Amino acid sequence: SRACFQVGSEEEKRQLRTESDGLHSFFLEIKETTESLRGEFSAMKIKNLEGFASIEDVQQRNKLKQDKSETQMQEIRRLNQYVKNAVQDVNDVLDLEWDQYLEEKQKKKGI
Amino acid sequence: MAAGEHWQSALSEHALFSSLKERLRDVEELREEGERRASKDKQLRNLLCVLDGDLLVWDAEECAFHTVTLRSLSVESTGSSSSGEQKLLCTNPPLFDVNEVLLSPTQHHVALVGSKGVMVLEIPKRWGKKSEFEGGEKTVNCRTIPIAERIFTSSTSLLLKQAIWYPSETQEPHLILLTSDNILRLYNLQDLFTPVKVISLSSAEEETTLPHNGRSYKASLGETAVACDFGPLAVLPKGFGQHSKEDTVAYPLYILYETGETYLMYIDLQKSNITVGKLLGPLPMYPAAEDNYGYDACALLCLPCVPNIIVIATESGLLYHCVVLEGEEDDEQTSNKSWNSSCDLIPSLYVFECVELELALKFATEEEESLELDFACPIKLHRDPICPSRYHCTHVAGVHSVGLTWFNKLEKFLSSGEEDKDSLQELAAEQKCLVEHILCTKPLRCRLPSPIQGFWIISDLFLGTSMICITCDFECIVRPLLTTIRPPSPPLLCSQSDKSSTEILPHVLADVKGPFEEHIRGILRRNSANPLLLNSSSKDSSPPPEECLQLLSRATQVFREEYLLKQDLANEEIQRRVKLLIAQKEKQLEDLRYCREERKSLTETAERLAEKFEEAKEKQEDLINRLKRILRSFHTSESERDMKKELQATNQQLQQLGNSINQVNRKMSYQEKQMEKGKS
Amino acid sequence: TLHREMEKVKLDQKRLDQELDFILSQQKELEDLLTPLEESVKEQSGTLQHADEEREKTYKLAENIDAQLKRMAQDLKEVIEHLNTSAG
Repeated sequence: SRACFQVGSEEEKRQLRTESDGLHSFFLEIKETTESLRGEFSAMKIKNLEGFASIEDVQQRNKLKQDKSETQMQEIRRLNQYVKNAVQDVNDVLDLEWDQYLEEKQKKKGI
Repeated sequence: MAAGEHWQSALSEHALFSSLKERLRDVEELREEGERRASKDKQLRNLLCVLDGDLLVWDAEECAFHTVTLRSLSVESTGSSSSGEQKLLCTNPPLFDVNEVLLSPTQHHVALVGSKGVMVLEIPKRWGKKSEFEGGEKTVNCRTIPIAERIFTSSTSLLLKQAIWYPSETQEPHLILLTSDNILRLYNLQDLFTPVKVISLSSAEEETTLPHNGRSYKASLGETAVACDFGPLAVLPKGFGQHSKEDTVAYPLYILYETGETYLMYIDLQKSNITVGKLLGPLPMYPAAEDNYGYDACALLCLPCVPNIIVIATESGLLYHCVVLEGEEDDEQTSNKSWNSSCDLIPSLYVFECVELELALKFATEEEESLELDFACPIKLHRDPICPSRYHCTHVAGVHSVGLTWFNKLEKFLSSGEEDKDSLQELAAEQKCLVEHILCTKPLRCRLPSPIQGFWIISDLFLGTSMICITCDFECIVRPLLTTIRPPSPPLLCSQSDKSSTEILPHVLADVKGPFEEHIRGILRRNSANPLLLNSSSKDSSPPPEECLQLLSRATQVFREEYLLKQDLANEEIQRRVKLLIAQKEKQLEDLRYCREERKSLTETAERLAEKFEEAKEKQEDLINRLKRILRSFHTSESERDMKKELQATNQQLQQLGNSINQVNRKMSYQEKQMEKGKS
Repeated sequence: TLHREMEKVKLDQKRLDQELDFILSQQKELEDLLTPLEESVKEQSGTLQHADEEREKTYKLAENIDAQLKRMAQDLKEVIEHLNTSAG
């Protein structure tokens, strides 16, 4: 009967589980927010270095003036045409897969 | 759980048993002193049965059954200690002393069995609000039918040794009579004078060509068949019938001789084939014993096990547990000479275990030489309807229960293919049956036993599982039985059967062969118990001193070792587990506090880092805006204006194309989700 | 397990705070270098600016369009790779 093995109040076991699950959720939120902020810091660092390189190139050009864009535009036009064609080629494949699925669905309803 | 115990106490105190005790005293008072001494050799009997939750008790003086509805005793009815007793009167009473009552498989007939005759009582119809006999009439006349009466009246030396019902629930009830002439006689309740089948148990290998009046020379030589019992319905071995493609099924009847010799016979009442009813054996017993397993065999029980397990009981209290083995076809290399071209595959008996019952309580006397008065008595075996590997033994001095603890391992081994050496090693690991002395009616040597007059096991969903015993002094003893040979341990509060924790138990605990619970169960395993002691109510002396002190010493030792010491060990283990769980809970609460503080600190550091990042971004935007102003102040061709228009037009085309690609991707992911829903 | 993951996130957060402090220091150094250059260009103009400013705006727009076209070309490649893997 004198051996009472009261292993806590089933209440303390439920509370510990709820607190553990709450701490786990909070650690996931801290992880997500820290990962997001790390992304923003990395993007801002890149933008600052590109900003410094742009200032340095302008300063170097100004120094040389006191002592290209067409090729880049052709490359941008080429890349845009490539993206348009690749989107069309994927759309044409999806249209063919869609037509085949419609035919098979008609064949399965015609028995 | 609490509603189950009320009817057992109410039955033990029932007015019926007080009334039977009063009549027994009135009859004992009328008997002369010489008849009182012969009447004190009270024989073992079985004068009770249970039908649909009514207890039927045979009264030999009234030639009637008293019926007690056990389910009505469970209802705390504030009103009259007589609501539910009925009396079933024999229309023609037995002319012989009834020693046994047998309920038919169809539950419509009761055989009243004595050494000088058999009579069958037809059970009356149940009707009315309570499902009582003949609608609740206090006294019901029951039709009685004498079986084979002329044979017992004409043959005064003939004794009925045993009667058994043919084990069919679907056929008309047939009664098999084993008599002291070594003849089995099968009777149908439609023809009471002519046996349906007569089977001589004498080996018919004396073909001397004279038809008439062969006395069984075996019965005259002292070889008498003492007991028989049916095994479950079995397919006949290949060879028991030339050329039928149909698996013929028959009941195996095992037949025990006083010599321990066991025979087998297949009985089917529907088919009179020459092979169905041939006596087979004696069945060879293995291993060979020096005493051939004794010469005082008194009872046989087939357990409804696969393979069949036969229990053979001796008057000395030995119980042999025999596994029935199928006969082998002799592999073709020891053809040395049997000229009998009928290979009947004779099954063998493997004696797996032998057990001695404590028929009388053994006292340690310091005189190892005071004549073991071998307290021999006939044992009656009773199948347990709830546990097929358990049975009960009743004898003049008490009741035992025997549970075959190796049965489930034998079943596992025989279900394992020929390559499982581990299952054979697990079966060969010494495991004794469990014997429990439940009731002792001869607790002291100076006391006469109180013989068991009736024994039954209730298996009912409402009443639960309970043993009923009635003694020769009409003491009703009711005991709850477990549904298993070993009670399942109550689940530990820590046995969460979470089938979702593949928690890698650290390999250091894998070397403890078995869960710690099996080890503790091993320590708490009992080999003996103190029986319930019946104080036989022979008013006229207090019992005696040395033998009394030895009996008390033995009983106290069993209580110390099997109860107190095991309870103390279990309490220490529970307390150790509770202390460990408290310390583990405290550590987990501290870790949870630490993790909450670390989460708070990490949150505050993330907030401070986010503030610094926004300040750094604002300063960078200000620097960019200052750079844009300086660049504008420094700035303040027709081909560059046209290239700027063309670049702005291509950027608008790229934004349109990016929107079209995003629209195509959304249509593809919608089609993929529709194709996944079309393949379920 | 959660405690071990939280300690990794704290180490990564401490590294991010150090990289932010470093970027803020570099932004300040760049602002301190740009301020006198912006002043010197303004003083010289006080002794073509619109054409240079329009040219700078045009080049920044062209760079932004090229960066968008490269991203769109990558996104189209990923959509094609996802479609080819889903048609496996």
